[PDB]
Amino acid sequence: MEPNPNRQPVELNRTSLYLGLLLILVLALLFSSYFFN
Amino acid sequence: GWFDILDDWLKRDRFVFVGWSGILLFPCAYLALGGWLTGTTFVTSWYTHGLASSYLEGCNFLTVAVSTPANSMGHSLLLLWGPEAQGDFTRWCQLGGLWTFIALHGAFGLIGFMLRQFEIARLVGVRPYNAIAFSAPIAVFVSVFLIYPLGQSSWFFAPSFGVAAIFRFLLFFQGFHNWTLNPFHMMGVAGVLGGALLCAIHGATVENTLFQDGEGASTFRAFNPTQAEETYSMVTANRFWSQIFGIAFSNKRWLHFFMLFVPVTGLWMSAIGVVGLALNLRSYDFISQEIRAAEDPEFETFYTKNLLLNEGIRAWMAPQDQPHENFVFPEEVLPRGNA
Amino acid sequence: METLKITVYIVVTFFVLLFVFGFLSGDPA
Amino acid sequence: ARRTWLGDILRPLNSEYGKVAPGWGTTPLMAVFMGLFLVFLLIILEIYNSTLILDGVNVSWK
Amino acid sequence: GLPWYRVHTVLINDPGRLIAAHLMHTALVAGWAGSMALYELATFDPSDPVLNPMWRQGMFVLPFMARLGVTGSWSGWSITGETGIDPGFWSFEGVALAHIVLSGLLFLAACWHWVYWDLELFRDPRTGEPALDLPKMFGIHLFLAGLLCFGFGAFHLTGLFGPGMWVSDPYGLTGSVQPVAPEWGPDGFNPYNPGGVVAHHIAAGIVGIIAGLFHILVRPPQRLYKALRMGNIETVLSSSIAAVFFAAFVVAGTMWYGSATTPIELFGPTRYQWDSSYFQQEINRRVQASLASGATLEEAWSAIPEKLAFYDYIGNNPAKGGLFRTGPMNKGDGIAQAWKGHAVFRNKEGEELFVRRMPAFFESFPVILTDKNGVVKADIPFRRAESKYSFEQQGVTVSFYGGELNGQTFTDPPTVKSYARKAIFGEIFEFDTETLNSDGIFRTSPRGWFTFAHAVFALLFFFGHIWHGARTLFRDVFSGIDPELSPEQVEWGF
Amino acid sequence: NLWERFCNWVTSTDNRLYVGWFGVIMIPTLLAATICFVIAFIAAPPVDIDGIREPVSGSLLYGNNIITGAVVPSSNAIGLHFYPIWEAASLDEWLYNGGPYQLIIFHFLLGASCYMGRQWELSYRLGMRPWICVAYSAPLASAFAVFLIYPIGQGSFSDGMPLGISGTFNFMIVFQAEHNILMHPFHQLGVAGVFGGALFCAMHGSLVTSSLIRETTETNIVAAHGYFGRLISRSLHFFLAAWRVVGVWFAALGISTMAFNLNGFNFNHSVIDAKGNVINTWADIINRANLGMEVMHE
Amino acid sequence: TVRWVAVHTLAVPTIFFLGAIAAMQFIQ
Amino acid sequence: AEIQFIRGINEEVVPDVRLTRARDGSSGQAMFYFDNPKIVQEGNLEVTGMYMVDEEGEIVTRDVNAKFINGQPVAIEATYTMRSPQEWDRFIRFMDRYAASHGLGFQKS
Amino acid sequence: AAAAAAAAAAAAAAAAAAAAAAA
Amino acid sequence: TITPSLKGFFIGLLSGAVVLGLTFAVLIAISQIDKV
Amino acid sequence: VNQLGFIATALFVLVPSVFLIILYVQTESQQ
Amino acid sequence: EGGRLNNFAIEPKVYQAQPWTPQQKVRAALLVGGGLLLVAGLVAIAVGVS
Amino acid sequence: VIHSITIPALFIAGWLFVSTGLAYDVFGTPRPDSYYAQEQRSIPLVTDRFEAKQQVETFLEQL
Amino acid sequence: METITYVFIFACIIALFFFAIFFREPPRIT
Ligand code: CLA
Ligand code: CLA
Ligand code: CLA
Ligand SMILES: CCCCCCCCCCCCCCCC(=O)O[C@H](COC(=O)CCCCCCCCCCCC)CO[C@@H]1O[C@@H](CO)[C@H](O)[C@H](O)[C@@H]1O
Ligand SMILES: CC1=C(/C=C/C(C)=C/C=C/C(C)=C/C=C/C=C(C)/C=C/C=C(C)/C=C/C2=C(C)CCCC2(C)C)C(C)(C)CCC1
Ligand SMILES: CC1=C(/C=C/C(C)=C/C=C/C(C)=C/C=C/C=C(C)/C=C/C=C(C)/C=C/C2=C(C)CCCC2(C)C)C(C)(C)CCC1
Ligand SMILES: CC1=C(/C=C/C(C)=C/C=C\C(C)=C\C=C\C=C(C)\C=C\C=C(C)\C=C\C2=C(C)CCCC2(C)C)C(C)(C)CCC1
Ligand SMILES: CCCCCCCCCCCCO[C@@H]1O[C@H](CO)[C@@H](O[C@H]2O[C@H](CO)[C@@H](O)[C@H](O)[C@H]2O)[C@H](O)[C@H]1O
Ligand SMILES: [Cl-]
Ligand SMILES: [Fe+2]
Repeated sequence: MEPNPNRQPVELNRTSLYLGLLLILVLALLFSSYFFN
Repeated sequence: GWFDILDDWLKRDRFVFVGWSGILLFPCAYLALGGWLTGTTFVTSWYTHGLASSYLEGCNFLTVAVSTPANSMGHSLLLLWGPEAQGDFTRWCQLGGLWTFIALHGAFGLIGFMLRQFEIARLVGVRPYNAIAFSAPIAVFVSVFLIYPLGQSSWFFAPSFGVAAIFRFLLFFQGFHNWTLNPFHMMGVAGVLGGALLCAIHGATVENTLFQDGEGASTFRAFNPTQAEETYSMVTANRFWSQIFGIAFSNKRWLHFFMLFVPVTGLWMSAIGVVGLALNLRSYDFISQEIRAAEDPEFETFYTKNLLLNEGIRAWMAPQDQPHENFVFPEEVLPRGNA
Repeated sequence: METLKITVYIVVTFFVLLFVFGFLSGDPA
Repeated sequence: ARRTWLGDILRPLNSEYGKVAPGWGTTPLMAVFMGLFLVFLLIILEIYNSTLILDGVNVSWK
Repeated sequence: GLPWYRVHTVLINDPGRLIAAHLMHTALVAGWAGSMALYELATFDPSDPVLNPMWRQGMFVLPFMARLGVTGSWSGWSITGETGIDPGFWSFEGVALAHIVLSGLLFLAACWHWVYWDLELFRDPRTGEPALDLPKMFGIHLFLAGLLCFGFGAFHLTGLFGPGMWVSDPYGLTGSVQPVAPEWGPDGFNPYNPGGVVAHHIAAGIVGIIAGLFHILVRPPQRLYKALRMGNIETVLSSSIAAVFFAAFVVAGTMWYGSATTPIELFGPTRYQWDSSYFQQEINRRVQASLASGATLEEAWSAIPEKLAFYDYIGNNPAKGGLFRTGPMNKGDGIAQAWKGHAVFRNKEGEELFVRRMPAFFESFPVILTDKNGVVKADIPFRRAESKYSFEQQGVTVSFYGGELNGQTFTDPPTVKSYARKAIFGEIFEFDTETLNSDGIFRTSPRGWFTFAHAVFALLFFFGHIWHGARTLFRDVFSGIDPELSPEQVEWGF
Repeated sequence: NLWERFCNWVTSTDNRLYVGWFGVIMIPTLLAATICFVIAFIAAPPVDIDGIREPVSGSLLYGNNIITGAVVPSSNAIGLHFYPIWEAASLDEWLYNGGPYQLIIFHFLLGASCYMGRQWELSYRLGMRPWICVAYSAPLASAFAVFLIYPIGQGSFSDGMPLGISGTFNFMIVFQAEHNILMHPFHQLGVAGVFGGALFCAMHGSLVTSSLIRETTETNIVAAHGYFGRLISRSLHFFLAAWRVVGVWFAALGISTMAFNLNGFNFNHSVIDAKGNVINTWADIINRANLGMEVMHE
Repeated sequence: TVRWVAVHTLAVPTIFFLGAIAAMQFIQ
Repeated sequence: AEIQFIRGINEEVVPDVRLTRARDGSSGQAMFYFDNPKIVQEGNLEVTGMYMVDEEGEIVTRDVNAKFINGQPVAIEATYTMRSPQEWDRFIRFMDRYAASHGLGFQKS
Repeated sequence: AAAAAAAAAAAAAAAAAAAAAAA
Repeated sequence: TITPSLKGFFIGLLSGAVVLGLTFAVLIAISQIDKV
Repeated sequence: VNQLGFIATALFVLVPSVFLIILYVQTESQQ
Repeated sequence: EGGRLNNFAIEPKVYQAQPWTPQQKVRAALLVGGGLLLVAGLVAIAVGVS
Repeated sequence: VIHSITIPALFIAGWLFVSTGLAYDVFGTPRPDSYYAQEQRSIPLVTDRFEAKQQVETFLEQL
Repeated sequence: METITYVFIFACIIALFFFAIFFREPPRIT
C-alpha cells in the first residue's frame, strides 16, 4: 500500500560529472593502445 | 576479572600505545628489523646466489642484503625446526631462511600495524581513514613479496631486502617483464608523482594564503589532531587557483580525500600489475608493432628500440643473476649493437 | 623561407615589446 | 505487514532478534575450536608445501 | 541526495528488496553460466582431443562441466572422442538450458520480492522497524550448507547416485569421469589425491550439520555480540568478504600449482611441469624402457603417444603468456596437427648435441647446442657475429626419430637452423597457422586466466573487507548516531 | 588612449583566467609548442638520429599508438646548432633532421619559465609570499635538466629526452646504461622525496578527513574539527611541501651534474680472494645489466 | 618497568652490533 | 564534581547543556556547548578528551569538537552518549552535583 | 554386502523430520 | 609412523604454543600487579 | 590488429559516460 | 555532514535470554534428538560409501 | 636515573665476536680464504632441496 | 581507424578542459 519510504534520490553534480568524464576518458586513452594491440 | 584487567592495562596511557594489537605488532616488527640487521651484518649469500652481501665481507650500507633462498628450495617456508634446516641455525642461515623470517614477520607486523591504527582510531573516536590508506602498502607488500614469488618458480625471484638488490629487481623487471610498458604500472607512477605534486602544491599554498601572515599574528590555540588545517583561507587559495590554473578546489574536505585517494589508487593499480606479472601475464608486446617490425626491417620506433635493450638486459645479466640454471652464453650469441 | 624568418622576427619582437612596455611603463591606471 | 502463509510458517525462526546469552557464554569453547582450526590449517599448508612430509603421502601427481 | 557509490544502501533497512537484489544477482550469474556454455558450444572442435583439447581452444566453462561428469553433447560427440553416445538430458546443452531457465525463474521471483517487499516476517510485532535474526540465519544456512556438502560428497562423488569426478593418470594420457571412493587416513590430505575430496565433503558436511544445529540451539554471548556487532548487517558482509577472498586465494593456488580438482586434461599443464621438466623425464623413461627391450631408436621413439609429446612443449605451459594477448592458444601458435618427431642433432663427427631448452622467463632465447657433459659446441649467432662455433663450421645435422618425419636427416643448414629454433621450445610440432589467422606469439591457458582473475579479485576483496569492517565497527562515528541509541529521544533541556 | 583598457585587462584580477604580463609571453609560446606537439605527434616524417640512414619513425600516422609515439629528437648532424625552419634548405629536410623537437622544447621552456613568472606576478599583486613559485621551481629545474642541461653537457640535442611515452623509458634505460643513476645518491634522494611526498600526501589527507567534521562559508570560514589526539611550531605544511621540493631539486641538480660527466663516488666492493678468484657482489649484477645495455646502444 | 624493555631490546644489540661493525674494519 | 579537558585543570567556563533521553527510558545524550572557554584562550597542553570528575568516580567523552572561525577557535561542542540507565542515573547525579556549585537551572522541556 | 546405507538413510529422514518439527 | 618432519612439526608447534602462552602469562601477571 | 578492440574501446567510453550524463540530468529535474 | 545522504542499519534491542519455558524445552530436546540421530545416519551412509 | 652499569663490556663482546672469528662459525659466513676450495672454480650453490643440509657440508669437507 | 580513435579520445579531453574551466558550477549559496 505505502510507497516504500526507504527510497532516497540520487545526486550527481556537474563537478562529479566532470571528474568522472575525465576518469573514463583518460582510462580509455591509456587502455586503447592495449585493446587495439 | 580475567580479561578486563588486561584490557585496561593495554589501553592505559603510556609512552607508546600498546593495545591488543601491540602483542601482534611489537614482536613481529622487532624480529623483522632484527633479522634484517643480523642478516646485513653477518649472514652471506654465497650458497643461494653466489654473492657476498654482508658487513662481515666488506660491503657497505648500499650493498648488503638479506638474500632470497635458492631456487631448489621452491616455496618452502624454511622453518627452523624444518625438513631442510632440521634444527640447525647455521644451515638455516646459509639456505636463506632469514629471508623467509623477515618476509613472514613483515606480513604479520604490517597486519598488526594496520590493526593498531584501527585500535587508536577506535578509542579516540575518529574515522579510520589512515588505516584504509595503509591498505595500499600492505597490497604492495603482498603483491611483490608474497604473490609474485608464489606465482614464480621459487622464492629466488623476489626482492632481496637490500638497496642494490632492489635495483637488481627494478632492472630485472625492465629486462624480463617490460614493466614500464604495463598500464597498471603507469597508473602507479601517475599516483605517486601526482601525490607528490599534490602535497607540494598544498603545502606551498597553505603557507602562502595564511590567515595571520606576519604583522598582527597572535598565535591562537593549536590542537595536535587538527594538523594546523585551520590556519589558511580556502577562499583566497581557491581565488588564486581559479585564476592561475583555471580549476581549483572549493572544499577543505574533498582536497584531503583527493590527497588520500590519488597515491592509494596508484599503489593499488601497481599491485594489480605485479599480481598479473606473478604468472608472467606481462604487457610485453604490441602485436601490430611486432608484425610491422617483422615486415620491413626499416621500421624502427622507440618501442622496438626498447625491446632490444630488454634483450641485452636478459642475455647479459642472466648467467650471473640466475646461477642455478647454468647459463653458458658465448660471445657470439650475446646481443651487441653492431650485430 | 625568408618571409617566414621576417614574420617570426616581427611577431617575436612585437610580443617582447608588449611584455617590456607592460613592465617598464603602464604601472598606474 | 502482509500476513502470508509461508510467513506464518517461518515466523518462529525470525523471532529472537537481539536475544543474547549472558556474559561470556561459550567463548572458551569457540577459542579452543578456533585453535584446533588453526592447527589443522597449518597441517594442510605444510603438507602441500612438503614442510611436513608424512608416511605414505606423496605430494606430487604420482 | 545519495552519491552514485551509495545507491544500493536503500536495501540495508529493507530485507525483502534485499532478497530481490540477491535474486537478481543469482539470476545474472546463472544466466552467464548458460550463455557462456552456449557460446562455448558454438565455437568448439571435438574432433581431435589429443592435439586440440579444450584447454587449447580457450574453453573456460567447459572444463568445469567436464570435471563433475558432463561428457557428451546432443549433437553426437563426446569430450573423450567417441562421436556416438546417449548422454541423456544432462549434456552440455542440457545444463546450459537448465541455467538459462533457472535465470529466468529467479528473475521472476526477484520481481515478486521487489514488489511485495512488506511482509510481516521481516518485521517485529513490538517495534515498527524491520529487523532480522542473523545468528539464527547463520544456523539455518550452515545446516543447509552441511546437508548439501554431505549430499554432494556421499552421493555424487562416490558414484552411489551419480557420476564420479574426473580422474586421470599422473601424465594426463587416460582420463575419464569415474566413481571415486573416499580416502580416510593421511592420504586424504594429499591435494593430488581424489579421495580426499570425497572424505572432505562427507566429514565437513557432518561438521557443518552439527554446527548449524548448534547455532539454532545456542544464542550468542553478550561480549562478542556487541564486540562483533551483530545486529548490523554489515558485519555479515565484512566476514563474508573475508571468507570469500580466503576461498578465492585458495582456488587460485590450487589452480596454479595443480591438484586433483584441476587436472591437466581439462585445464592444461602447469608451469611447474615445465620447470622440473616433468614430461621429458617420462618420455626418456619410456624410450629407455623400449630401448633396453632391444628396439631401434625409431621403434622406441614411435611408441611415445602424441599427447605425451604435446605436454612437453613450451606453448602449452601457462607462464608463456601475455596480458593483452587475447583469445585461445590456437591463436597463439596455430592448431597442432602432428608430432614432427624427435630431433637429434649431430656434430659432423657423429657426436650427439643437445639443444638448451628455453625457460619460461624469457621472451626470446638464444639457440645453443651443448654436449652430454655441458660444453658449448654450436650455436646460431645473434645476427652478424664472429661465428666460432656457428652451425656449418661444426656441421650440425638434424635427424628425426619417431613422429611424422621418421628417419629423415636434414643436411641443409637453414633447415637445421629452423629446426633448432623450434627445438628450443621442447618437442617440435606441425601447426595450422591458417584457419584462425594465428601469429607466432604465445597465449596462455585457461589455468592462467583463472589464476589471474581470482588472484586480482581476492586482492580487491581484501580492501572490500577492510572498508566494511571499518564501516561496521566505526558506525557511530561514520553516522553520528550510536547503534544502541534508540532513534527517538525526547529533549529535556538545561 | 585605449592602451589603458588593454593595460587594465592584462593587470585585471577579476577575470576568469588571469592574463598577466608574463602571460603575454606564456600564451603564444605554449600555444606554438602545443600545436606543434599535436601536429608532430599525429603526422611527422621519420627522423634519423645517427649519421647513418636508419630513421626512427615516431608519429602516429606512421604506425604508432599513444604509448610508442613520440616527437623524435634532432639528429647528430645538428648537435648544439640552433635549428629553426629557415636554417634548413627544405621543409622535408627540416622534418628529417628533427626540427620539431627543438621548436617544441624551446617554446615550452620559454612558456614554462613565463608560467613561473605568472605565478610570481599573481602572488605579488595579491600581496603574498613566494612559496608557490619556489615549489614550482623544482619541476621547472627538472624540466630544464632533462631537456636543456643534459643535451648541452653531452654536446648534442640528440641526447635529450624524447616527447613521448616509450621514449622516456628509452631515455631512462640509456641513462642507466651510461651513468648508473640508481647507485648515485642524488637520484636516491629524489626517490626518497617522491616516495615520501606520496606518503605524506596519503597520511595527511587521511588524517585531516578523519577529523574535519563540517565546514561552511558566508555566501566567514566556520570549521568544526574533531580534535583531541593521542597522549604522551605548527608549520607542518612547510615540511609537507619542502620535503618533496628539495627531493626533486636534489635529483634535478644531480642529473645536471651527470650531464658534465661528474659521476659520484662509486660504492663498488670488488672483492677478490688470493687464488685469482672473483667473489661477486650485488653491484656487479647491476654493472653486468648496465654493460648489457651500453653494448646494445653501441 | 616501561623503560627497561626498550633498553634490553634495542640498546643492548645496538651496542653489540656496533662492536661487531667496528671490529669488522680491521679484517683483511 | 566539575568538568575538565586537560587532567589537572578545571574548566571555569560553564556550558549550555542539552539533554535528550529516549522515550524508551534507557539511551541518552547530552550535547554540551562551551562558548569561549579557557582551553581555547591558549594553553599549549594537548586535550585528551572531556572528563567529568566527582566523588563517585570519573566519566569520559571522546566526542569533543572545537569550532573555528577565520582561523581562531571560538567554541567547543562535546556530546556524551549514555546508552544505559545505570549510566543515565550517574549522569543525572553528576549534573546536579555540578550545577549546585556553578549554578544552572534544569529547564525541563 | 550389508546394506547399512539403506537403513541409515531411513533413520536420517526420521531424525531430520524431528529437526524441522522442533524449529 | 612419526617421521623427522612430523617430530619437527610437533617441536615447532609446541615451541610456538610455549611462546604464545608465555607472553599472555607475563602480560596477565603485569596487568594483575598494576591494578590502578 | 583487432577489429572489436575498437568496440571494446567504445564500450569503455559509451557505457560509463552515458551513466554519468543520465545521472546528471536526473538531478537537474530534482532541482 | 556535507550535503549528501547515507544509510546505516537499524539494530534490534539487545535483551539477555531468560531460562527456557517448557514449550521451548521440548523444542530444544526434539532439536538435539533429531540432530544426533541425523548425524548417526550420516556416519552409516559414510561407512556404506567408503 | 644515571645509567652506566655495563656499556663497554658489550662493545668488547661485540669486538671479540668477530675478532676471534666466532661469527663465521655461527652464521656460516666463509672466510676470505675459505670461499672456494683448493682445486675448483665452481660456486657451491645449494642444489636439490632436502639434501641441502648435507649439500652445504658436502662443500664444507672440501676445504 | 585507430589513429582517429586516439585523436577523438584526446579531443574529448581537450573539450572537457573548456567545459570544466568556463562552464564550472556555481557555488551552493545559503
Ligand atoms: C578426514 C576428513 C577430511 C579430509 C581427508 C579433508 C581433505 C581436504 N580438505 Mg577438508 N575439512 C574437514 C575434513 C577433511 N578434509 C573438516 C571436518 C573441516 C571443517 C569444516 C574441513 C575444512 C577445510 C578447509 C577450510 C580446507 C579444507 C581443505 C581440504 C583439502 C586439503 C588439501 C588442499 O588442497 O589444501 C589447499 C589449501 C590449503 C593448503 C590451505 C591454505 C591455508 C592458507 C595459506 C591460510 C592463509 C590464507 C590467507 C587469505 C592469506 C593468504 C595470503 C596469500 C595471498 C599469500 C583436502 C581435500 C582445503 C581445501 O579446500 O583445499 C582446496 C581447505 O582450505 N578443509
Ligand atoms: C559481496 C561483495 C560486496 C557487496 C554485496 C558490497 C555492497 C556494498 N558496498 Mg562494498 N566493496 C566490496 C564488496 C562488496 N560490497 C569490494 C570487493 C570492495 C573493494 C573493491 C568494496 C568497496 C566499497 C566501497 C569503497 C564502498 C562500498 C559501498 C557498498 C554499498 C553501496 C554499493 C553501491 O551502491 O555501489 C554502486 C556502484 C555503482 C553504481 C557502480 C560501480 C561500478 C564498478 C566500479 C565497475 C563495474 C563492476 C562490474 C559491474 C561488476 C562485476 C563484479 C565482479 C567481477 C566481482 C553496499 C552495501 C559503499 C558504501 O559503503 O556506502 C555507504 C562504498 O563507499 N564498497
Ligand atoms: C591487513 C590485514 C587485516 C586487517 C587490518 C584486518 C582488520 C579487521 N578484521 Mg580481518 N582478516 C584478515 C586480515 C585483516 N583484517 C585475514 C587474512 C582474514 C582471514 C580470512 C581475516 C578474517 C576476519 C574475519 C572473519 C573478521 C575480521 C574482522 C576484522 C575487523 C576487526 C579486527 C579483527 O577481527 O582482526 C582479526 C585479526 C587478525 C587479522 C590478526 C591475525 C593474527 C594471526 C592469528 C597470526 C597467525 C600467525 C601464524 C600462525 C604464523 C604461521 C605462519 C605460517 C605461514 C607458517 C577489522 C576490520 C572482523 C570484522 O569484520 O568485524 C566487523 C571479522 O568478523 N577479519
Ligand atoms: C557493456 C559494457 C562493456 C564494457 C567493456 C569495456 C572493455 C573492457 C574489456 C576489454 C577487453 C579487450 C579485448 C577485446 C578483444 C577481444 O574480443 O578479446 C576477447 C576476450 O575477451 C574476454 O575474454 C573478456 C573476459 C576477460 C577475462 C580475463 C580475466 C580478466 C580479469 C580482469 C581483472 C579486473 C581488474 C576474445 O578474443 C577475440 O576472440 C578470439 C576468438 O574467440 C580471437 O583470437 C580474436 O582475435 C580476439 O582475440
Ligand atoms: C634473527 C633471529 C632472532 C633475532 C635476533 C634479533 C632480534 C636481533 C636484534 C638485533 C638488533 C636490534 C640489531 C641492531 C643493530 C643496530 C645497528 C647496527 C645500528 C647502527 C647504527 C649506525 C651505524 C648509526 C649510523 C648513523 C646514522 C644513521 C647517521 C648519523 C651518523 C650515525 C653514524 C650516527 C632470534 C635469535 C630471536 C631468533 C632466531 C632468528
Ligand atoms: C524470462 C524467462 C525466460 C528467459 C530467461 C533468459 C532470457 C535468461 C537469460 C539470461 C542472460 C542472457 C543473462 C546474461 C548474463 C550475463 C552477464 C551477467 C554478464 C556479465 C558480464 C560481466 C560481469 C563482465 C565483466 C567484465 C567485463 C566488463 C569485461 C572484461 C572482463 C570482466 C570480467 C571484468 C525463459 C523463457 C527461459 C523461462 C523463464 C522465464
Ligand atoms: C592572448 C594574447 C594574445 C595572443 C594570442 C596568440 C597570438 C596565439 C597564437 C597562437 C599561434 C600563433 C600559434 C602558432 C603555432 C605555430 C606552429 C605550431 C608552427 C609550426 C608547425 C609546423 C612547422 C608543422 C610542421 C609539420 C610537421 C610537424 C610534419 C607534417 C608536416 C607539417 C609541415 C604540417 C594577444 C595577441 C591577443 C594579446 C596578448 C595575449
Ligand atoms: C591542432 C590539431 C591538429 C590535428 C590534425 C589531425 C587531426 C585529424 C587526423 C585525421 C587523420 C586521418 O588519418 C587517416 O587514417 C587512415 C586510417 O585510419 C590512414 O590510412 C592508412 O590505413 C588505411 C587502411 O585503413 C590504408 O588504406 C592506408 O594505406 C594507410 O595509409 C590514412 O593514411 C589517414 O589519412
Ligand atoms: Cl637505444
Ligand atoms: Fe592540508
